[PDB]
Amino acid sequence: QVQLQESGPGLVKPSQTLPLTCTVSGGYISSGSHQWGWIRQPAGKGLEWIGRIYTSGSTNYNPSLKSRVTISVDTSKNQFSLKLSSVTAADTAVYYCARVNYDLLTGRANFFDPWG
Amino acid sequence: QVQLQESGPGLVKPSQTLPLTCTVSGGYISSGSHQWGWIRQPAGKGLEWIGRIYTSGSTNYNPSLKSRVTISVDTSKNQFSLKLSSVTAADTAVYYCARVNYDLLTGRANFFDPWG
Amino acid sequence: EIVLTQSPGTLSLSPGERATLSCRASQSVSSRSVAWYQQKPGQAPRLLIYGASNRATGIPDRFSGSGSGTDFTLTISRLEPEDFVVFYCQQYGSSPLTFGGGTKVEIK
Amino acid sequence: EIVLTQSPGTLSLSPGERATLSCRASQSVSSRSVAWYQQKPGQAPRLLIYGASNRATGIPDRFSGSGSGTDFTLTISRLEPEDFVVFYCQQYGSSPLTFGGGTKVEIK
Amino acid sequence: QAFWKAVTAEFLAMLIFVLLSLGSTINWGGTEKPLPVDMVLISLCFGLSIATMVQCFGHISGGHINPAVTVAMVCTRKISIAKSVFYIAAQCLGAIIGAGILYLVTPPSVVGGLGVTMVHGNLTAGHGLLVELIITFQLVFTIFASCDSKRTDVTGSIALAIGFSVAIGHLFAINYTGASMNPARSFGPAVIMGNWENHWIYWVGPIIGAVLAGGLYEYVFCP
Amino acid sequence: QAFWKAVTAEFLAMLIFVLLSLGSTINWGGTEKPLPVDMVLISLCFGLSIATMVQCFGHISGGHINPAVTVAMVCTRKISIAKSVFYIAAQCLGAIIGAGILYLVTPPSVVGGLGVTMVHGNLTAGHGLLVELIITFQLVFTIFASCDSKRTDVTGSIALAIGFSVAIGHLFAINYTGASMNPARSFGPAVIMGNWENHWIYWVGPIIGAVLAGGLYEYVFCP
Amino acid sequence: QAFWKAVTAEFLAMLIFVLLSLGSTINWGGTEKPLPVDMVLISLCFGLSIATMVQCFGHISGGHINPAVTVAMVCTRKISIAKSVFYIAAQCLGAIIGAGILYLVTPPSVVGGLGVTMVHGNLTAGHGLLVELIITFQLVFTIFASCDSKRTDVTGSIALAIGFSVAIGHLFAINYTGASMNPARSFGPAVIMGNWENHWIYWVGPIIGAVLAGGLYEYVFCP
Amino acid sequence: QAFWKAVTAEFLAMLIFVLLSLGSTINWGGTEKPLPVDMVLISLCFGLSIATMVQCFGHISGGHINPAVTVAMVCTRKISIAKSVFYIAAQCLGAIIGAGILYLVTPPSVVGGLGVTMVHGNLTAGHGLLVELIITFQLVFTIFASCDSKRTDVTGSIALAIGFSVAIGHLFAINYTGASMNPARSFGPAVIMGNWENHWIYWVGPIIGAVLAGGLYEYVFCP
Repeated sequence: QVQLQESGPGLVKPSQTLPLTCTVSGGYISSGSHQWGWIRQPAGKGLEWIGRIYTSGSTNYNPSLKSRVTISVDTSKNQFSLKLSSVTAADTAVYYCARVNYDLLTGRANFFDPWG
Repeated sequence: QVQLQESGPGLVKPSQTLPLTCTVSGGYISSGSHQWGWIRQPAGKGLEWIGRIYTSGSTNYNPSLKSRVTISVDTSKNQFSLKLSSVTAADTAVYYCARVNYDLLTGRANFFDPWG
Repeated sequence: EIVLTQSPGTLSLSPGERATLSCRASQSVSSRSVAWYQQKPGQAPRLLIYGASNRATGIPDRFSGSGSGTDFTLTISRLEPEDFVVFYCQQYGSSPLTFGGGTKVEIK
Repeated sequence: EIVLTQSPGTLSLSPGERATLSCRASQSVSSRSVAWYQQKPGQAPRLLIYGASNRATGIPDRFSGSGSGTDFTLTISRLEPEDFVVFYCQQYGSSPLTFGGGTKVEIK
Repeated sequence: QAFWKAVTAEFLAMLIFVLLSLGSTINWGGTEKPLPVDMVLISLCFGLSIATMVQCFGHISGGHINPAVTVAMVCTRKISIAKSVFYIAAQCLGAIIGAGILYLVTPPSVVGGLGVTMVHGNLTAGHGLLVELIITFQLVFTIFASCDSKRTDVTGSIALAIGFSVAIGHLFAINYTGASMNPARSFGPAVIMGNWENHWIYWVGPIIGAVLAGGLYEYVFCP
Repeated sequence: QAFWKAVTAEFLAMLIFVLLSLGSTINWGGTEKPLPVDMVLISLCFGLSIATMVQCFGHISGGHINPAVTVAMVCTRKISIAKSVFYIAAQCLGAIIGAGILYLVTPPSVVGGLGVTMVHGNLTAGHGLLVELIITFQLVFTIFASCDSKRTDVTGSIALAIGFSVAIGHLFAINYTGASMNPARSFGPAVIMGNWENHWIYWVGPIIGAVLAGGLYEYVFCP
Repeated sequence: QAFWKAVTAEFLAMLIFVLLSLGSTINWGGTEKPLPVDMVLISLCFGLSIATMVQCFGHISGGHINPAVTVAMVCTRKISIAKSVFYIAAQCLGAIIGAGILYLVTPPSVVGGLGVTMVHGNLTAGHGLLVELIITFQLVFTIFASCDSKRTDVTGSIALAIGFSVAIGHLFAINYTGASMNPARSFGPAVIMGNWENHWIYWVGPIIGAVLAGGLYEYVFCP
Repeated sequence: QAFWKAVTAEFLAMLIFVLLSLGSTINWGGTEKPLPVDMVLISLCFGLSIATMVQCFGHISGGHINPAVTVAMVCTRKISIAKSVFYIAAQCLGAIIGAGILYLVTPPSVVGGLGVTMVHGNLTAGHGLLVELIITFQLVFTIFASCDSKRTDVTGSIALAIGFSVAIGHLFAINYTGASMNPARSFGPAVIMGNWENHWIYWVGPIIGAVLAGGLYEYVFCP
């Protein structure tokens, strides 16, 4: 089955960037009908979407985070990464990488199974 | 949820007009796929349709009441009104304002949920 | 206009039995366009079934309807103390809209 | 953006009884485009329902959802010791994607 | 007499147009389980039916097959007032007879509305009048532009150019107002089936748009 | 001999028209779960196949490809009796051969009716005969009008004008009588599959409509 | 003044094209249960609307009805810089007005996107720019080749040839980038609905392809 | 040098034809839940794409765009042996590039077969060869008949006549053999996707049928 595993520093001082990497096993990013995106969950609150990416390199971001988020895909190593800039104490959270479903006709992001 | 509340005189002498007003809360008349109409139920009898109205101002009336019924919409205050003329003792009844469903293709009035 | 007739005029059963109501149409109703309503005496009506087979949100699962053509039925699996009230059937397959006559249910 | 509201904020019940959760949408959701997620405290979330009526692979049959328009429900036939946990509702009928608030379930 | 041959062609051209065009609108799934409506089928049959009767009768009567087109020609002084009274009478009778034949050969289970044009329920009669006014403006403008004798750049079939103008009006307004574009096409089925709702917009609408297109072309653009 | 080249073109034109046109009617969903019928697909293939054979063989044989059109030309004194006997025989032979080839290449699971025209179950043979007489009347009137040598206002493609006349007849009467409009188009598939029900209306109907259109045009409207 | 009649025709031609073409894109099943998209209906309405406004206004304004076509004309020295500034302004205003009228008569339940062109989610802006550049290259090449006065082998309708070129571009790229092929066709609905995503490729794409086709034909193939 | 311009048009004409035509065959429902195939959509795009490049490049290169048509012209002594080797090579490269571009811009989820022609599973390679031979016989016969300079009765657009010949071949044999009618149209996608099954019938079939049509018209009917 498909599995995902995150990777990152875990402690960033304010105003730097947040690099995170998700490594996929049991499935291939290029050969498939799924996108790959990031979600977070700040302590004591609900899930919040961040963005996605496709094998072709096309991305979609949350409008409230579109200025700071940056997502890239490395099909050679079967990985995709996240880069959040101008981090602030409000950015504390638990970051998840999931496998985004989408509809073939329009290419928009559907539900988020499975998760990291 | 959407809610409706009627308002009217409650005692009209014969040969005047019957003004009734229905005020909608929890939903917007303009932004939606519903029409708004009136029903009545004379004492010890069954339900009888009266008419409807759309946000665009188009109306449909009961053929047996088309001559006397008049329905108008006030989207600014989120209300729609009824004006029944030449009232007679046979017009005694309990008047309801409901939210009429309709079919997109033809624009005809479907079932009547919810009620006032 | 399609004329709807509902029989029996009054329906009597003990609590817990199965109740079935009939709404027969004087003319073919297109696309199974019939809906059912339940009115508590002295209260606004309520929507139970639309399309003759679909159940409204939050309606108990003991309410189910079916039929087509010019004959539609509403069936209750098990009666309840609060189910002995009037029931109305509506057709909207051809304008103008029309209602039924009403089928009161009483405790035998 | 469609704003999703989940009530009650907390739901208290004994094991074995029936639990129903509501996710109400501020605007029409196209093509019944809502999915439900189940997160154990301190664990990654989980997918239960997609499309408001379809059950994901390997999910217990006691989970079922339904609805249309702007009113969607998740119902559990019989509670279990491990079902007293948070639940989330998502809509994806119109971009951008949005989540619910969360409905914790606790043992009464 | 060349006059009675032109009047007979208007009756005969309108009879065939209405029968074939309205026949394609019949829903063969019945009232129990209606089939999905094929908009391309209805649009092409209406458009290609006009292209055919213009080809057939264009040299005999002028190929109007439309009371709104006939009124425009009178205003621009292309036909006499008396000459145009008989075209309008002939066009109306042809539509009545054409729809009458359709009702006889069609099984009662699928007759339905017999192709009577209706305005959308959520659309006001004010908007329905405006829609009929625009799709008819562009139909009569094509007729004047194609048939203008001062031009030297008109190429291809004039009849088929007019047919494709009728089709695009149908591809747009079938779900708005029925895409009449023709007072006599709506008069026919209404007389038979007795459906007379909002029937005044199918006379004022098309005729107003026809007079503007004829007057605007003849007196402003290409005087 | 210019005669034997004309007869060979009629045989070859009818063979290609029948094969490609009848192939478009095959229901590829089988008898188990039939697929919905696409009326635009069938109408365009029939109409555009007629427009194509008239273009190819119009200058070799006259581009009749129809026993009803051949009968109309004889009555109006456009071809001799001897010449028209060989066209009608050639057209019927081409339809039989064209339908035979379609049967060989088509899998037995999807052959179905092989494009045989049938009257609707709820229509009397009297209504079916009337339907066939009208869709054929407007086809032969178009052929005579388009090919009229006295006209000076005919524009565009004559072959494509005739093709769109066949298309509108199909867009109307596929569900009424199968939209034959052609005695030889019905003779072919019937001989192969042996379905002979109400087969007389496809000869009496189309032939009666052709003679009325040919005589009415040639002797009343444009003598 | 002959100039103000050409500028007025560009405004009116673009208004009718936008209203009828975008109206065919309305999904009448609503946002609850959308109906399947009919690609042939949308392709034909766009294609046949251009063939009709070229026929109507071709001799009055030149029949550009496209900001990309006008830019190609300037580069090849077929219109002056001053003349082409007013065509682009008139075309843009007509698109705004045409889309506004559609929004007024369309019920709020089915307005949807109002025909705004959008790039496929899985398709990069680099790919979308290339798609717009190719479907517009072949459209402007058809205009130059059909309207070439040195040719002696052009047959049929020039307006209808251009329309079928717009149709094939739509039959290909509706699901890729919306098949704009026209900067003003996308500018109209965007202003009304305020949807401005990836809007720069509908100006850069079509304009680059138009200039390549005009320069390649006028200076390499047929100088 | 006019020779290098004719070879360039054949490459450029074939590149656009394959890209737009194969794009219309993409199934946008994916491999999970494929959407129903629109037979009219594919037929019209293929037919109208040929009508467009014949209009664009007909006077520059001759408008062959088909390795089977090029061979027919050689046999009838209409082009030189040397001139025909470069057209066939140019057509083959153009098809590969057009299919390669379609592959790059198409999302991997909907690429599917990339429009490679395949014979029906229940249909023998002997039957598939016969089907390809007949739809190509009528295609090349239309080209020879329409472009025959001895004729005085050809009317309308020759390019559109050839396009409607391509369309009717598709409306028949899409479900039989894929309706190639063109050796280079099938060679393109096969190279990209590497699907080479029963590929010899798409060269022998179309080429055999083209030689009969050219030789029979050129030497038997109208010598």
